[PDB]
Amino acid sequence: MTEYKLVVVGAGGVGKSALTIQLIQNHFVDEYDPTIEDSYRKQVVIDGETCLLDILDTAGQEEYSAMRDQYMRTGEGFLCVFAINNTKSFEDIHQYREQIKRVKDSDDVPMVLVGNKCDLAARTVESRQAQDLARSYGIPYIETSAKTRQGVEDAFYTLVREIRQH
Amino acid sequence: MTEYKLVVVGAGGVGKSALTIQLIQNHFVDEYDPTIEDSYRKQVVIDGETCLLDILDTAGQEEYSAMRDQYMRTGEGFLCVFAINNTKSFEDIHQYREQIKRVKDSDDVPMVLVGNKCDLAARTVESRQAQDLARSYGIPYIETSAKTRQGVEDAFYTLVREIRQH
Ligand SMILES: C[C@@H](OP(=O)(O)OP(=O)(O)OP(=O)(O)OC[C@H]1O[C@@H](n2cnc3c(=O)[nH]c(N)nc32)[C@H](O)[C@@H]1O)c1ccccc1[N+](=O)[O-]
Ligand SMILES: C[C@@H](OP(=O)(O)OP(=O)(O)OP(=O)(O)OC[C@H]1O[C@@H](n2cnc3c(=O)[nH]c(N)nc32)[C@H](O)[C@@H]1O)c1ccccc1[N+](=O)[O-]
Ligand SMILES: [Mg+2]
Ligand SMILES: [Mg+2]
Repeated sequence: MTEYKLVVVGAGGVGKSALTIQLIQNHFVDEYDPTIEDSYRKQVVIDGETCLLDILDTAGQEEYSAMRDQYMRTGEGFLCVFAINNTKSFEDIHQYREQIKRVKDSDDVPMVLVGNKCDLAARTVESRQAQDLARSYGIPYIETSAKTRQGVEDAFYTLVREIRQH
Repeated sequence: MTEYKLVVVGAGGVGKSALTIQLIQNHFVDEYDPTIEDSYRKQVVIDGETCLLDILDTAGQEEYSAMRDQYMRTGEGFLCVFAINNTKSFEDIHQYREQIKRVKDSDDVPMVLVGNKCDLAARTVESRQAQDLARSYGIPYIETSAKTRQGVEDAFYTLVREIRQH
């Protein structure tokens, strides 16, 4: 079967694990997921295609020096996740994207911008802000909540279709 | 607010109305929807943007001669719908797409390919077939079911993001 190697990426705290656990095990992690080389494998059917999702749920903080380069090399598509109540994690996206571009030696890698925790009242990054960063990268922007499951399958499935047209 | 003028298009029978009724009124129409200039208007929030969906649910059969040209001129994005248990409706998609291209005077119009009725056992058009037609057009392919609500918000929201990057 077609297999898709997806890497979830973003700053410490933004909900990388909670998005993945919500997709694979169907529940919201208020606990601390393992967050090193966490790999999840799932047979799914996406638009009628039977396919294997192999996702790497990555660590945030930049002790991940060139161990990023390793897992970025192998990844076909990347979810780039920030949290809508944290502008630093948004600012940081630019850094994750360049590092990906640097390692893939390409200006266009399958990639989705995901503004997570959209269930929270107190957002510090307006959708418009992120919408027009995505526009600026030429990639979809999707808002999610791992807590309510909103946008979750959207974000993951959109990325899989991004890889399909590549 | 940002408003998005969407036109649902496809051959007689494929589920154009049932997709729209499922999005707007949240239930599956086993009855005969009105199917002429059916317009639905809904305030929705898509990825954190408050926006107005104005959808034209169109008639299938080609008594719609140049009255197509009218509503195709004004449409920003099109859902192009076939039914996965009918190869003629699939074959027909090419005709809807050219007519759109002819009227918009453009090779790329915001557009999604939707293979509807994916809840049915007896499909005559494999996903791969359609996947690689979509690839051939450079547009997303999404499988739906108006009956089970599968893929419905996916299809409609993906098209709205298609228009956003235009
Ligand atoms: C060690 C490093 O961990 P990390 O791996 O960089 O952190 P993650 O990005 O994996 O983030 P995780 O999935 O662990 O979720 C973080 C917190 O935000 C909450 N959260 C995630 N998604 C949502 C959502 O949509 N809604 C709401 N309301 N909350 C959500 C979680 O329940 C959790 O308490 C990390 C770094 C800095 C701070 C935290 C942090 N951490 O793991 O706790
Ligand atoms: C007049 C013209 O009508 P039309 O407007 O071209 O037809 P539509 O494309 O709007 O199609 P509609 O939404 O009316 O649904 C058609 C039939 O398929 C069923 N259907 C739609 N979506 C699904 C789904 O996902 N699952 C299942 N199981 N069935 C689904 C409906 O319940 C209905 O019985 C038309 C033309 C030819 C044939 C029929 C036809 N018609 O309206 O009945
Ligand atoms: Mg984690
Ligand atoms: Mg109809």
